[PDB]
Amino acid sequence: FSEEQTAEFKEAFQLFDRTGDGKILYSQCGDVMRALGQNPTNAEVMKVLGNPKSDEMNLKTLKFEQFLPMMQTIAKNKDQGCFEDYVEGLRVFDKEGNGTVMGAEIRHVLVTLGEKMTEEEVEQLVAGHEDSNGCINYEELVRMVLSG
Amino acid sequence: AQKPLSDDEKFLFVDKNFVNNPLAQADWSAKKLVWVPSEKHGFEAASIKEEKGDEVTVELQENGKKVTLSKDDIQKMNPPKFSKVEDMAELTCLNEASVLHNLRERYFSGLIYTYSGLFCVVINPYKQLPIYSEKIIDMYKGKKRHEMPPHIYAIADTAYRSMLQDREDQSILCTGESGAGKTENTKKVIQYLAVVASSPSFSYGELEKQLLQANPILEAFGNAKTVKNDNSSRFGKFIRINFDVTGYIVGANIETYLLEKSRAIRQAKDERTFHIFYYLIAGASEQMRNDLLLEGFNNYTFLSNGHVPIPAQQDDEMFQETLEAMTIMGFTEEEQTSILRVVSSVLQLGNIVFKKERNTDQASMPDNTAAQKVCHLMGINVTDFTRSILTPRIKVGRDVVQKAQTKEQADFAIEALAKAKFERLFRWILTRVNKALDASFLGILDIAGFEIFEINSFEQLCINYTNEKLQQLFNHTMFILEQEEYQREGIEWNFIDFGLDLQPCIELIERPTNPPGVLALLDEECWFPKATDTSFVEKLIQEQGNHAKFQKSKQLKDKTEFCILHYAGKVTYNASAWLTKNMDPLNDNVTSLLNQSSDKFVADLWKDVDRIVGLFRTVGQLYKEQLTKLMTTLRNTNPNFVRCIIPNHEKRAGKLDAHLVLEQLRCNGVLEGIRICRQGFPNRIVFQEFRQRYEILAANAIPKGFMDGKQACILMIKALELDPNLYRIGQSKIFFRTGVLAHLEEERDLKITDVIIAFQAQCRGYLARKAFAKRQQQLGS
Ligand SMILES: Nc1ncnc2c1ncn2[C@@H]1O[C@H](COP(=O)(O)OP(=O)(O)O)[C@@H](O)[C@H]1O
Ligand code: BEF
Ligand SMILES: [Mg+2]
Repeated sequence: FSEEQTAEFKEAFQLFDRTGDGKILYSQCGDVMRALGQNPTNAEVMKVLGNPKSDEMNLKTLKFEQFLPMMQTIAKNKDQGCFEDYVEGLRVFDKEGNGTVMGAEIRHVLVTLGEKMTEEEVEQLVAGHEDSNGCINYEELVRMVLSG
Repeated sequence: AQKPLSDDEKFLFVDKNFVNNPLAQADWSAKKLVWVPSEKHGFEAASIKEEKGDEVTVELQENGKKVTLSKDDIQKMNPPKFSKVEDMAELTCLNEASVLHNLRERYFSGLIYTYSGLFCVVINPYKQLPIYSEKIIDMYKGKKRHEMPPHIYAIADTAYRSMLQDREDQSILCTGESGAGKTENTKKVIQYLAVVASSPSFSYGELEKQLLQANPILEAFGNAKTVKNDNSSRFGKFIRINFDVTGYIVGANIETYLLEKSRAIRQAKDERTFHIFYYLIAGASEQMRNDLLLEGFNNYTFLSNGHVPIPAQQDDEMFQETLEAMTIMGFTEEEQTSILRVVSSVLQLGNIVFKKERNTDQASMPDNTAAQKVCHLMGINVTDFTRSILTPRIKVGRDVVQKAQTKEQADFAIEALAKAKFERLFRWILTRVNKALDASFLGILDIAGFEIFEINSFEQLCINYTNEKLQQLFNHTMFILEQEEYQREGIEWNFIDFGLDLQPCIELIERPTNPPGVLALLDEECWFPKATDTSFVEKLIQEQGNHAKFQKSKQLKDKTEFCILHYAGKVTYNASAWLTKNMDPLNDNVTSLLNQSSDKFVADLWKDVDRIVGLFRTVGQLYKEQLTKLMTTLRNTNPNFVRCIIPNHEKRAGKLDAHLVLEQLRCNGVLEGIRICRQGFPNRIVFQEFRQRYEILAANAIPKGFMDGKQACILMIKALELDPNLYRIGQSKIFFRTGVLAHLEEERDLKITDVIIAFQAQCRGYLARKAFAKRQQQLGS
């Protein structure tokens, strides 16, 4: 990471802490990384965390300086999903090829398959894409999160 | 080889993590171990020592007793590999005994909710099992059918997602006779949906908060203790929850049926009236009590059996509870008290007894104390009401014949006044409530169960009548109907008669035109002057005397009665005073005196009194005219049966009646139900959709061209080398065997998880960076 951007990196990091030990809670790391424009999976982060436990996660620390190595390492990986395949799977839920799925079909899926996002995550995520009949065009939803 | 489960999970799941004991498996050699009769057990294992042809010699492996029987009295035993199986459709050997066993086990082991084909068995525990809580509610949310054990919360979710999926309103109907659980199961279904579709202790929505206080009210004055239910649902109930395009609750409605108020006047032996009566008499305050004229418990002649105590229930606190429920809703402080006074007033009308004048034969009001105290509760005029109920200032229209009735008819009129001034109220509340709890909608039918006593009044007739109706519905939608779709589509099927139809026993009490039915006859025969309870009965035989489901009373002790050959049994009803209520006779003199009473509440109660009797429709048809509405929408929704089964008549838990439980299973068409489930293809799917979903599992199958949904789907199925015996092909739809679809579903889900995980992570990133951007803004502000 560059010095100019790395400096801003620190800012964004320390902006993530109530009191001021300048320590990013063990759990409070994911969002910090993402905020820096990173989309690390809910696995990688854990992998780099030695795989702490939920209990210790809420009572663990992490200095910006300590965070740095993790940031880059994570920043450097191999693959990243995209429209081509992302939606591809989203299409499979197409009622009858409506080129648009529903608000439940989507919500249910995104919260029963793999890294399940909480009721919230799903609700507030698509919250506004479902129309009158309550349909959310995927070939546009994914884009809102990706390109967004 | 799996996880460990606490004493509590030992009520949902089973204990499989055990030794691969070769004991139970060794004995496998004596496969000659079968089932056989019993007087105390009903069934029992025993091994064939000598097959003497049509008769085989056997010895029960219990008392080493050598009880031999015919080669047709035994019964195929299922491998010990099935002991206490989740879905009885899995049992390799299906018997009247096999299933009895399974139920025997799981029941006595803490598990009641079992699975039988498409429907589900649910023996009554009669105990307080810790299997209902905010936790269990969670554990099942989103959890598929097999991804968890059989539970009421299970059916609720299965039904709910089914609706949201195939866009097709649904219905969960709990069968079974009076005392088996019907209610509780319904409550669980509602409790679950209240949180599993909202938008122990938990913070629900606002309507869900009330939608929760709906039944704790209708149970008050509507539910009451009988000799087969400490708290029996004394009427029919149909809750309909309305979901939006996002599967969220927004409205709920209840359609109340047959409020058996007929017990409000004189409740049977070892029974009570509508709970609320006692909750007030004891829950009221010295002040409030003095504000509505309510005395002691053995003081009112309206409370037969004096005062009856209900176990583990304190009407004292019960009152407070029910009071709290009203409030949650919208029943203002006054709005409640107004209803209360009515109750005490109704109880009072019970003390109003007449002294049939020897001189003129006209009733007399010696001590008016009674009446005086009731009027002040009605808001009507003393003198006025007194004379009206006494000396009816009748109006035959074509004249103004003022008459007077004996003390009797004087009593019979004040009785059918109080008794209907209450029902005038029951429906008041129900529509007061239904106003607050109000594309999709889920239906919960809490009808009443097949009761049969020593005196089978009219009420008890339409009650059991409804039961038979729902029973027929089951058989129909199960064996009947389904088979039809097999024929229609053409699939290589064949009909199989499950011997289950009660149409007859219905017409015997249904069809008006053509041979008339027990009710049809009573109907008009009652409009007649020289018409009597008696006369009626004879008419009945005068035409139906040749019906199997019909039978001539054995004992005519002194009066007249008759018994019917129901699906649930036979019941000797006593036609006495039948036509006497089928018309709903009543002193309209006081009626309109009320219509213009000062008690607005009571004024609003009888405000619309243009149907009263002073001389339209018969109760009978008025009912079958609404109980026809029911079955019209049901057949228009998707049934989901919760076959609640009573365990024993001792009202004692831990006890499980053999045969009783066994017969209920038979008279509920269980075994046959499982037969169709495993016999036919209880699953179907139109081409388009099938190929639309399960293609990612068969990419290299269908060419690039747009071809016949039939041949395209065929190519798919062929690719996964589906066994030509799990599924059956049709015109435009596939008939897969059970779970043969679940496999496809799971495989497909698997083939996308990653992508779902990948995108899930992307969505998280968006979420994370988005929320954090908003908080950053607050600080700066
Ligand atoms: N799952 C259950 N858990 C606890 N008690 C139950 C259960 N099912 C039934 N009961 C008990 O048996 C009584 C009768 O049950 P209920 O639901 O009122 O029967 P039904 O409506 O079929 O006539 C209940 O009041 C309760 O004591
Ligand atoms: F007595 Be139950 F409500 F059928
Ligand atoms: Mg009930």
